[PDB]
Amino acid sequence: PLESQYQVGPLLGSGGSVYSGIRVSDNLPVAIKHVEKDRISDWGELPNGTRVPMEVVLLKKVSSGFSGVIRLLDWFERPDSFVLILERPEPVQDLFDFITERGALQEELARSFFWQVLEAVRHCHNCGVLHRDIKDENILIDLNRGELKLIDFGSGALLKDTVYTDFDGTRVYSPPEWIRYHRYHGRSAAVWSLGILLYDMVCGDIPFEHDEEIIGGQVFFRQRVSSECQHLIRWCLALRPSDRPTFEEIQNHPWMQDVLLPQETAEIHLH
Amino acid sequence: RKRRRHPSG
Ligand SMILES: Cc1ccc(/C=C/C(=O)O)cc1
Repeated sequence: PLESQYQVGPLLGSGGSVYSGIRVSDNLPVAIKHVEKDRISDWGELPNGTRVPMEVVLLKKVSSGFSGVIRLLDWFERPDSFVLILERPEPVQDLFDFITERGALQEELARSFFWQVLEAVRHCHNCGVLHRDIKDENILIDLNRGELKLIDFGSGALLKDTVYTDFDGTRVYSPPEWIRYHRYHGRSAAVWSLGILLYDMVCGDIPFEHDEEIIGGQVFFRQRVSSECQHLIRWCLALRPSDRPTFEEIQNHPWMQDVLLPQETAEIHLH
Repeated sequence: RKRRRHPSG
């Protein structure tokens, strides 16, 4: 019984519907996510062979162990919906709200956050999972630990090496090859969205808002940003996908060296 | 200038 294992509390947000909760077994804070079956586009199967939403499949593939990824702790099927029990860090703020309240982040802090997002996306790819909706809204900050957590795999897919022709993520983080041709490859599309994200951290908002800006290939910097960081951003936002860096090249980039540890990040920047 | 969220889809 899902209704006997968890004390349900306040709506955290929707747009399915996510409630704050506590596991009765040990007072663990959880988030309880409800998704209507009728509104599910992609379906998959688990080892049991049970037909589940792809989001459930992808969450199980990445939830093994510790990571900068939200952990699926359990799920339930109901007549017209599935219910997901997820980790809930506390205290938490998502990265969109954090940037809204603080403005453009110092490069030292953006370096630490971006690095942690890179490690989490690498973890997804190692587990066979393509997130397809990397953005500040889908990143939680554990304000006490200084750790970032990637959330919302509802638009993701199994990672493959052949072309993708479907996409249901965030258009302003999608690459020009999707805007123009309705096609993209997984890793290079991920790298594009990471360039959008990095710009967003060091400038205080995403660079592009309209299709013509996405395909236009011009990055104007609205804040003071170091030349090394501008170079990395422009490299991630290369118009041709094959011109974009790999994850190894991002993490070897000179702007990325000497990152802060998560605990240092919390103490210097979040406490 | 207006900074806003963007829905997925
Ligand atoms: C505060 C909080 C908010 C959201 C989640 C998870 C959401 C998802 O995976 O879509 C977890 C914690």
